[PDB]
Amino acid sequence: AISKNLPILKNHFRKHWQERVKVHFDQAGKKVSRRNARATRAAKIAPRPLDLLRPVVRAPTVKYNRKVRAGRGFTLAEVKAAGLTAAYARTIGIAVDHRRQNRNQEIFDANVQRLKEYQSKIIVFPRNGKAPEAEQVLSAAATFPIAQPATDVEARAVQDNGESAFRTLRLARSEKKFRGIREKRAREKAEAE
Amino acid sequence: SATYPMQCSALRKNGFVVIKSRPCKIVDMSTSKTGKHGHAKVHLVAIDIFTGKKLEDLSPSTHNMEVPVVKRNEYQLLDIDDGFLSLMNMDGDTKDDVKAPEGELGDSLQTAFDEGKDLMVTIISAMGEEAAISFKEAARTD
Amino acid sequence: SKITSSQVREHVKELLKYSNETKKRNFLETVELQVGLKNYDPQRDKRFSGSLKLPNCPRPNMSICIFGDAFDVDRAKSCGVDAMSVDDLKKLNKNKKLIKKLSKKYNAFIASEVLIKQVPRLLGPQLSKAGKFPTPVSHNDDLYGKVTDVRSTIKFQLKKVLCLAVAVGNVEMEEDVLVNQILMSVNFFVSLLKKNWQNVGSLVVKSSMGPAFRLY
Amino acid sequence: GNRKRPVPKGATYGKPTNQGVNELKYQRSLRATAEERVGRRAANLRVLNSYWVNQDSTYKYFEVILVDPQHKAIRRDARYNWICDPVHKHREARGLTATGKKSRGINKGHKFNNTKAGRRKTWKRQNTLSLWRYRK
Amino acid sequence: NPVDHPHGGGNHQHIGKASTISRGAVSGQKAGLIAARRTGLLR
Amino acid sequence: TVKTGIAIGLNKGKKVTSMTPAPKISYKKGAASNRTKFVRSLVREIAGLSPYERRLIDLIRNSGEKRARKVAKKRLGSFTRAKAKVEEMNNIIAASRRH
Amino acid sequence: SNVRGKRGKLKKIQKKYADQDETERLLRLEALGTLKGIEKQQQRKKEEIMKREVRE
RNA sequence: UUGACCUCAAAUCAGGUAGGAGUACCCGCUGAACUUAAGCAUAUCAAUAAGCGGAGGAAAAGAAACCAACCGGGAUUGC
RNA sequence: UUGACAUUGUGAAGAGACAUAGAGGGUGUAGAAUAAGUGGGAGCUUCGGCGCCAGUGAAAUACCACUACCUUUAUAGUUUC
RNA sequence: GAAGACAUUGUCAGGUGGGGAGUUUGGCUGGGGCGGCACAUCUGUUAAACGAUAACGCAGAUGUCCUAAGGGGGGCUCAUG
Ligand SMILES: [Mg+2]
Ligand SMILES: [Mg+2]
Repeated sequence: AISKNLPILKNHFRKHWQERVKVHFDQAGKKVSRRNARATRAAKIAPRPLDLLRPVVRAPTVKYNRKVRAGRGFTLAEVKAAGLTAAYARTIGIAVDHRRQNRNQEIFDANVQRLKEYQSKIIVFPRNGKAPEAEQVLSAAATFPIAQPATDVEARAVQDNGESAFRTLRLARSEKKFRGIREKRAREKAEAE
Repeated sequence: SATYPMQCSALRKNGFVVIKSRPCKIVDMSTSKTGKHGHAKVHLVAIDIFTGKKLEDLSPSTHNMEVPVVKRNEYQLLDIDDGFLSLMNMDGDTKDDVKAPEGELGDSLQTAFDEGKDLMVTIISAMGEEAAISFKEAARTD
Repeated sequence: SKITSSQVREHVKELLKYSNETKKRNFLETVELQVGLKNYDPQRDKRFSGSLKLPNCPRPNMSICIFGDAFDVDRAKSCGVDAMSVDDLKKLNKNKKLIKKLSKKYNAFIASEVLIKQVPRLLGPQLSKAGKFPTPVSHNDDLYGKVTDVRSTIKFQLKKVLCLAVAVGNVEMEEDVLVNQILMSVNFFVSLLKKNWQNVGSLVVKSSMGPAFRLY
Repeated sequence: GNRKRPVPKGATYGKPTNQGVNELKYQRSLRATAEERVGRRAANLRVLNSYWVNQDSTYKYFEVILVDPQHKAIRRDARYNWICDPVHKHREARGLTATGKKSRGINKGHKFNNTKAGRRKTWKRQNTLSLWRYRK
Repeated sequence: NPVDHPHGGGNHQHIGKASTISRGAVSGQKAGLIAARRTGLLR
Repeated sequence: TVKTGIAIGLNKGKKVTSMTPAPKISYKKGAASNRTKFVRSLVREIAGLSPYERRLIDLIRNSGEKRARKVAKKRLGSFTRAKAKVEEMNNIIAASRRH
Repeated sequence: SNVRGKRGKLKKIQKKYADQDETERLLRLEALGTLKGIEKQQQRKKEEIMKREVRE
């Protein structure tokens, strides 16, 4: 069992694991059928660009809030500011998310601008007549790329005023740590007659 | 501790054991082989010191049985009132917590105290309960 | 402790206010603690008995007799305490009326280690019936020191009645001393008592010729 | 009440962790077994829902709503003709009614990680060994 | 044989334990004198 | 409630200009309407009291709100529901005393 | 009838000894031997008094 | 007396529907032990095998009584 | 097998236990007397009387409180049998 | 007709329960069993004059005791004849 100087292994193979073994032999064939499905879908929706327009949106956690990415759909407030109803936007190819909110003006303005450029770039056909054929592109995401915002300029002047940025962090942590005991002492000082 | 373990074969006659959480004193020990190949079993017959009941247990010989600590202590009577003896220790300590005996020992002790002998009382402690077992008279130091 | 020191301080304050100023008495008034214990049986439960020595004496002048040998009587001449010898006890010759008179004469008795054996044989069991039994003293110890000790003794013994009483001290002592002595006596009582602070029926502080005051 | 384990004379023939007979509980609800018996009684109908009406010490009383998928008023009326699709045969037997999904544990959230897409489906998904062509 | 009855077995034909059986005994144990208040031949 | 600009502390986080979006109607689900208030008052008049509510009425009358809240916490699930139930029963006592 | 463990006995008499007469009652308690126990308990009370009398 | 209503029946009444098979995959119920622990009882094997009920070309799940604690994300499923 | 809760509704009596409001009560003999016990107490006094020394009695007597055990009334009482 | 809000039934809780289930039932060892402990230790010897060194080798011992029977200092000298 235990033997020479080796690391302790944890290999979870004490069930009937050979009954559930999935070997992906069909990677290449599955990729080929996936491309076939994309091509037949594009031929079925032959003018339309195979994917909806997605908003730019800020990634959730503190690990990833430095980055911006694509969302599910646009806010109703965003599409009302763009100047078209949610039902009409869904019919002309704009993803609408009824359950996200706008708390950030920069993200709101970016999504409104993105909707303005989409409405400038598309051609909407009449529902009855001529259908003036227009040589589809296949990726609204590639025609409207998601761009990371420029946060600063690359050269500035040094503005130093003596706080060292370590004392500031330490004092902020200390006042958060000793917040509630200070209002407890303040409350008992106030109710001390 | 109040009680300490022991082995059944280490036990012998006129020794104290714990049987069914009672302090007991052995009167009989008998060992018989279980099977020809097997170890012998010890059959123990003992008497409770306080109540006088007969309790028996059989066990493997290698098994460990619980054994109490029994202390016998010597005192002089002061008074017998309301069924509670009052005793007097060497160095002058006094206890009244002992209840008087209820049997023929208690009757003989009551008559002896009524007719006025100086009575020497032996009381035993085992597992937190206290009783008086015997009384004599002081032949000297009257 | 259910009883609090500030409540003890308060109750001691009106107690000494009544005893000293409003109705002064010519005899010196002893402060009494009268206790009653609850959910307890004298017949089945263990009969607790214990004693503590207070730092400042409750009764300085209470009568004490020293049964003693030659050395004990010679020391008792220096102590100034009443004594009868073994020859005197033999004189008495186990006569019930005179020994009852002695038992009602002296509240406390101090006896030597040698003679404490035959104190029951010369005197009989009526001392144990009264509850005044002689306390042992040795040649090494100081008799007057143990007289001060016995005069400062506080004893709790169960007996048969479920209510006890002791004398904490005098009215004339200082307030902090009275508070400390009553607190240590209540603590000693609950230390002797099993299942402490819940088998306490009632605690009453009183002064001699004074009304009762109830501490829980 | 409980479900007594149907073993002769209480003998389970195993380890002492499986010797329980009396205090064992059925994993489905009395409402579920009620509507399942009603569906077996009327197999030509489809069970929609059920509700409690009454109880006593011995019985619990339910009323079961059923819809006839052959009647023309349900063949038409597009609000209800989804019940005529053959994937809805014996929803109460597959646990697809309201109390069936309640007993299967089908709910969103961190409290339902074992049972969210199907307990056995998730168990197979996280007990599968996945090997690719170019081994990672 | 002891597989067949509580009284079975042994190198002599004998009962072993007492033959008076409690009323609270279970099936397979009630073999003998069930809940006997007294036994023996009275005179 | 503005952020401070630094990574730790009381109001840590980046300062961005806020928007204060329009309130969702689902945030007012538990709000009481006039029509349901009228219905609840009428059915309370019609049905009266349950036995545990009657013995709670006796507990506010006799043994006080502390014992009433203890019994209502045993009877209902939580202390919050017990406090609300004792409060509304005290309202029923006041209204019946006015009656 | 207000001491502990008496109503448990009183249930059984209502259960199984409701229809009974005193001849049968005396016969059954004599055949079960409880009457000797009652006699010896009262006898033990008698020597409890008697030993005090002999002491006096 | 007559005509309703409610509830419960009967018809070889008019028209329909269910059962059984298959069961690799799917949705549930029920449910072990061998084995491992160098013994063994919790544990493990395993929420598995066997048993039972019920579907489809997929099924199931699915448009938050969600995740989060951030400058917040946004049905389900799968990698 | 025993207990609790539910099934479980409708009525009358009789006991018991607590809460807190208050009342009265205690006779072997001896001893001036009716000694429930404890603990303090040598002075308290309202009478200048009662205790204390002293009598008897296991237990002693004024003047104080406490604790049991009894009986005893009542509550928009709480309850159990 | 009888019985009656008691039985019964449901869920918990205590007792009883080889009727039944599952499992266990040390090691060393001049075979195993009984006996013993050579199973954790200590002194002398075997032990062959560094150290190490076996046997169910020999002669014994341990599971405690002590607020001094620990620490420091001073004075004195013991068994025996
Ligand atoms: Mg069932
Ligand atoms: Mg036999």
